[PDB]
Amino acid sequence: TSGAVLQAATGMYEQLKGEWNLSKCGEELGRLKLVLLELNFLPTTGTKLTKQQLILARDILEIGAQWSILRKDIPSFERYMAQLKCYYFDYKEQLPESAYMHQLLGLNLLFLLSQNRVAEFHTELERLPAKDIQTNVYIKHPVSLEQYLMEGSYNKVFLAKGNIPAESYTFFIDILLDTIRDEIAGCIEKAYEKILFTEATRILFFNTPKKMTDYAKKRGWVLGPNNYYSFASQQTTIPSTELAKQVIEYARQLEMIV
Amino acid sequence: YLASLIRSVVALHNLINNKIANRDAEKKEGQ
Amino acid sequence: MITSAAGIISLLDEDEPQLKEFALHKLNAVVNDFWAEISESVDKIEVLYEDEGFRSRQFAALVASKVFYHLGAFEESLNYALGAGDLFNVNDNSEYVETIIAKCIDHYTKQCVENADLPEGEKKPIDQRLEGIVNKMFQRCLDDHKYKQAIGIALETRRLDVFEKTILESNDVPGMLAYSLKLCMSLMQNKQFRNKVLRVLVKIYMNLEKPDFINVCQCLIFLDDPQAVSDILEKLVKEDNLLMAYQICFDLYESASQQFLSSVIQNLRTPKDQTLKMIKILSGEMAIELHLQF
Amino acid sequence: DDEFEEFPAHVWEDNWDDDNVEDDFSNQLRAELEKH
Amino acid sequence: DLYSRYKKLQQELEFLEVQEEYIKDEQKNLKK
Amino acid sequence: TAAAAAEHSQRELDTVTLEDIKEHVKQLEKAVSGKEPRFVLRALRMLPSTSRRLNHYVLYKAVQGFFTSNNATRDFLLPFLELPEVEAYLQLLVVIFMMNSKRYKEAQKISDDLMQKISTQNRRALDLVAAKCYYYHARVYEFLDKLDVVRSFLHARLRTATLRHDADGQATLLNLLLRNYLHYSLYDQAEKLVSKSVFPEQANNNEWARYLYYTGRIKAIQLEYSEARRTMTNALRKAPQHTAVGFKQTVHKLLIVVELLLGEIPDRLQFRQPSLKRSLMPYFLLTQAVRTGNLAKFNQVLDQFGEKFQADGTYTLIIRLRHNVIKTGVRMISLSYSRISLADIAQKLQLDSPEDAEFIVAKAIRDGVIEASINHEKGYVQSKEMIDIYSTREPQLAFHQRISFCLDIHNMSVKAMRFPP
Amino acid sequence: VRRAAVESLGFILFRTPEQCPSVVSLLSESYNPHVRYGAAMALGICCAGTGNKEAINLLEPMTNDPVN
Amino acid sequence: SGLRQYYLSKIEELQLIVNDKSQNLRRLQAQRNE
Repeated sequence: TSGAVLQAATGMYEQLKGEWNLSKCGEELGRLKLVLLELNFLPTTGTKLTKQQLILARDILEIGAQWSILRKDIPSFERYMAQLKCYYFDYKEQLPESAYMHQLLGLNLLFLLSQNRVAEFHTELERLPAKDIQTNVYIKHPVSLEQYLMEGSYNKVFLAKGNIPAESYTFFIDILLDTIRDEIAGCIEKAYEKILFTEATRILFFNTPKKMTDYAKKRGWVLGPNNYYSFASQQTTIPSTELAKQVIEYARQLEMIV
Repeated sequence: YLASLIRSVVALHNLINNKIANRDAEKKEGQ
Repeated sequence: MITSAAGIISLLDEDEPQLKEFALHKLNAVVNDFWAEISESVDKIEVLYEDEGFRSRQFAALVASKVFYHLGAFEESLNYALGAGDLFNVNDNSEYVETIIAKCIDHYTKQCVENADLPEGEKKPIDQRLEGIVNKMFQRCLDDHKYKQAIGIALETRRLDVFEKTILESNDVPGMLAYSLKLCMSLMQNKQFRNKVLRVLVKIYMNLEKPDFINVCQCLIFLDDPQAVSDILEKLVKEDNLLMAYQICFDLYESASQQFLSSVIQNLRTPKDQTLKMIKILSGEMAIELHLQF
Repeated sequence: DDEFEEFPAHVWEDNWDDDNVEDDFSNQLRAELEKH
Repeated sequence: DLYSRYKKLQQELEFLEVQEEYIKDEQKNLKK
Repeated sequence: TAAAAAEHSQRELDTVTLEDIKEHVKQLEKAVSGKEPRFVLRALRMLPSTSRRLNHYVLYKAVQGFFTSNNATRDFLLPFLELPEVEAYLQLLVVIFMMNSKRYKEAQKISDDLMQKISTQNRRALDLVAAKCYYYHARVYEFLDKLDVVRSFLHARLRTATLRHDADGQATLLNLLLRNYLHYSLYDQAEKLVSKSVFPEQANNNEWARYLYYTGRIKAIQLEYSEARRTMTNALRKAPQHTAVGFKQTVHKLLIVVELLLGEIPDRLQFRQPSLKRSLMPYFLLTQAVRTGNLAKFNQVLDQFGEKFQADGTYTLIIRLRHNVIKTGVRMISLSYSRISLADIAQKLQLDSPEDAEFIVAKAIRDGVIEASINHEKGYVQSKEMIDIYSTREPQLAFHQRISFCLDIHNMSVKAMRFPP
Repeated sequence: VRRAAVESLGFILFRTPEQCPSVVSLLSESYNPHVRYGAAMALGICCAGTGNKEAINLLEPMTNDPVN
Repeated sequence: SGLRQYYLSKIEELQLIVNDKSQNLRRLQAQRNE
């Protein structure tokens, strides 16, 4: 029973590898998920499988993540990455080292950058080994990108597009571009009284000038393109009721018998 | 604020005296 | 170990009602530790419960009740524990089970006390599964050879049928009756409920193999039922038992008021020497004469 | 009282500005007067 | 036993809280 | 006989310690019998002194003579040594002694016995000694270096101690579980737990110290630097004065890092302190390098003292440092200027171009670390027009916070006032 | 009316004699002589034919009062 | 026995409430006597 199912799972895994190493992937991955559910994803402290087929389960989950990113399907990427993080971090001792791991860890870090979840990004970094952040390239590149972004060298983070350790770090750079433009827009929001169109185009990297209205058609801080755009100028009364509330509270605390 | 601070300090002194008195009474009862 | 349930919670989001249930099973297995993470994702379990389910409608209820219990919202935990149905498994030494049992008992007692005073028909319905949990607790206490204090739970819940059943189908019926009468006279306040409990007590007394006529007359004095005490005396004198009636009438004079005594005397009026001297006892001629002589 | 053993364990009121490293004020002022 | 003790404690709580209410009111009148 | 005289003096001290134990047990018995479900805190205040003064012969004689009530659990102590509360306290002392002896195997076995006994005996006045027992259980499993089953066990115990509306046990269990999470760097788990849990508003000041430290660490790694800074300053204020040197050192290290991240400069009194100079010297070098604003000295300090940075754990923070090092430069510039131009800012910060300086300063405005304005028509960063802050509601708000605090203290004191008959 | 209220209190609490002294210890130490008398009489009604100890302890100092 | 645990939990809760309540009442009576 168990061994035969394991052999069948291995066979269908190798069939998937031969297939791609799109749709056919999709349904093959679904079938693999069902088969592994007849098996167990996580031994969860008391089954103690120690399976080369558990290593294989991790592998098929990885190929699922790659297929998801190839499809540009963020929710599927999130699901696969959550489960892959579980596999990577939980059973470190029993499982052997996965050489094809740091690429995906850095991919998830870059995705976190793109989604602008800096807190989760830094928690993931803290989970990661300290040495790897410097020794490796796959993790170091997202780390360097976040370092540039949080230092404020937007030109540097843009220039760092080229150095992609692997092709997988693609379209996450584009979501990161969108996030970078949003952050620049936030800087223009909280600062830069009275900004102009040409300098805004130069700084907040828009598309072709004929599309320069972008982010004014969507973010639209009631810009009012008064030639200069005026930044729409975006940015004395006694709160007697609140103050009376506070003073009555003082009187209450003074007059209560306790 | 000054008034309330003074009042709180006085109340703390009163409770210090009460704790000391309770300590003395229980020690005397035990002995 | 596992160190993170995020993958298990993520399994739920899928559209496969075969993956979802395994996710729920692992999630329940690990809710002992990862309620913190699962709480933010509870809403997904909420919607999953709110559908056909395919064993999701069963297990998601228990999972959500467990996570809400861990979180602290017992009011919302109770609803989902009830919705679980047969998966609660009252019979197990689990702290979650014990706490939800306590909360359900408190909720039932509150509901019964609240709705009892309302009209006969104007009663807000109870949940049948909640009633079933309460009755399962009643039956477990009975099976534990712990007959006592099941009477107390019944008294708090204001349901008599269980009170009667547990106080009858139990050992030391005299002792349990004495305990019940002590409770009924001393602690409980609601007069209508006290009268109902005393009616049950007198019914049990009379249906006993050897009726305790003195306690019956005490309860009847409390109930203010001169017709019933008169009928009891009539039966007691028709059957050859005179010392019972003598002491019954003495206690009736010593406890009941003048109006009650007059009413019972009138009922008796409605050998004859026995009846005449019963009337004399109830009027109290001999009681006062004996006290003066003493 | 309680001890947090669970965590393993110039008379002067010196100031941060004292640690700066720069030329002597005499040299600085000499250069200033020299160039002005 | 346990039910009787529970009812005793409930009644003691109610009695003590009503007593405290009375003491609060009496203290107010004494201040006046 | 010098050895015999030393032994005689030691046994005299031992008899004094037995008398102290007798007094503590009497206090426990007064607690259980009389009202005031307290005085176990008095019994336990001297617990560190008792643990320090415990001895092998003392505990051996104590186990031989005591536990006379019933039960033969004395066989769980005598081979290792060659009532409702007294057993718990004496057994806590015994497990502490096995800790001091480093015999972690029997320490953990007997501790598990303690946990079974506490679960069996559901008592409230006992719950304080229960919390101390939980603390020492976490310590023994830490020394054993497992701290794995610790998570689940303390977590269920926390569930019990919060279902029962306790404060001391709640705080102790929450702190222990937070430390368990940090030990394995489960910062997301700790953050979720802290967000979904309420720390008891009336818990021991030391539990406040620990909880504030852990929450500040979570916030710092989560990129809430102001929150972490204020939380850990409160922790430092709460921590004891003439003790807890290790806790103080850890808090000082990470608070120095967090303030440098905020862009401020830590006080030099910290580093000058007698108890902290040697430990904080690497951070003194780090602060010097950042204040000087020199990446070369910063990097050489980091390379020289990486080891201590592994031991403490700050690397993510120590690179977020570099970030807030350029931030520190811009914050000083905005602190000592009112209308400086972008070219001047760039030159002073040694930045590459006024464009880069403009980006840096605009983002600093966003983060609110300099709290100014900017104007690139003429290429100069203006500062907010400082307003006379006394004809506004800020003094009212500050005095309101302080007045409410004083009123609350008076109410707490007049409530705690007790009359024992 | 104050005195009548205290007497009524005793009449209510006569069934639990140990309970009343807790109520009436404070009333007995009242600056209002009518309320003090009501406290005494309430203790009497409550602990009539009971011979309680705290009730007598409260009554004795009241037996030594300056008011008539 | 489960109902016994229920009863003990309720008993402990009410006992603690009554203990602190009597503490507070004693203090209030002392202030009133003052």
